[PDB]
Amino acid sequence: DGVDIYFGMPGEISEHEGFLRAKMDLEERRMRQINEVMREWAMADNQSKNLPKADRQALNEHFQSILQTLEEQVSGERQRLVETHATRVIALINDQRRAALEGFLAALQADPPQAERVLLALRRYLRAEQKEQRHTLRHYQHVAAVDPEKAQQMRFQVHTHLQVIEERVNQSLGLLDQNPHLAQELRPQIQELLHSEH
Amino acid sequence: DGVDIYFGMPGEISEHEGFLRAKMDLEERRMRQINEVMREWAMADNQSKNLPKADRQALNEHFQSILQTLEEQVSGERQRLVETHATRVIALINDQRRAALEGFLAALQADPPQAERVLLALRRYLRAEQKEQRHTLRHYQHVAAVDPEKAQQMRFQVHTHLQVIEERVNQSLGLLDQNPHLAQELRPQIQELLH
Repeated sequence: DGVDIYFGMPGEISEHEGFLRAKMDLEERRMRQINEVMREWAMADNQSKNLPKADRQALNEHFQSILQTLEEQVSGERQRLVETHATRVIALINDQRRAALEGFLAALQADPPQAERVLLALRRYLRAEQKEQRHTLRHYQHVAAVDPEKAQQMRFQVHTHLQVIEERVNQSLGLLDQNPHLAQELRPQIQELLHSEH
Repeated sequence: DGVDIYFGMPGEISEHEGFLRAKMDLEERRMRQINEVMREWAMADNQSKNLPKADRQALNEHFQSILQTLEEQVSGERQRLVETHATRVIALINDQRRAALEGFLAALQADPPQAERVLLALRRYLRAEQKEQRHTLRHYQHVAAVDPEKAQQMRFQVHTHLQVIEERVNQSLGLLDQNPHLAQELRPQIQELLH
């Protein structure tokens, strides 16, 4: 129990499928609980006509309240599932960007620098940044699609994050410019990369 | 093009895969649009770093206005996609229930009525009602999960719809008990199924 949670999900399971799986398990679990409550409600409701006013009242009050509690648990649970998943998606994206930066740096500091190795290490870093950019855009797009007031409030933050990504890209291309010969030789390929990743 | 719209989605593509595909296409489309505006805003920033304060402001309002409009389009669009899809899912559930009911009745009213046929038709019908029940429960579960405020207004409707479904199942089994012999024959298998 406390042990299985330590080991977590087996490696053969991606965060994405693990997330969907968890989401479906909870969907099914809650559907059964709702059904059980609705069934109990129907049973009791069938006897309502032969009850005194006060008992009739305490009876509807009873089920409305149980459903209130269940609605709160379903909602609180989804919120927890969504946060856990969003946090992990973001961390992976950040981890991959950092790993790719390290690799690009090593290629640059090699004695001597191999154009093809530098271009590929850079490509990987740019793709890590494209992934982060798409993540930012998709998140905003999702909020706008389902919640307008929140979209408006995050507008500037999206713009800012996109400028941070743009600056990391320029900073990386600046690292490549400390080796003129190399930069000139790779400019045409890098331009193609920057265009397609847009 | 009005022609392609007429032909619509190939019959082989389910309403589910068609929906997800449309949703993804719109996701990608809006993401590109949003990125285009963000780039212009970023660019307009740099090509204005040496201008007046009030002009840098007027430029901010301008892009925020453009985004306010895009957010509204993205929202109305999702609203339409969702409405269309929900409407088709419900209609298909009703069409399937009715088709299964007709098959059950055809098997029952056959001459003579064959046990094994009536039994398979009954299962298909019960499964159709099971699908409708799950749809009702899932819709409620979903609204509670992502929009608990509006869940409270659904309580009575779900309660009612669930009883409608149960009552329909009981009426249909009643079509069976209307033929004493056949009812006796299938009596034990009918029992196992209920669970």
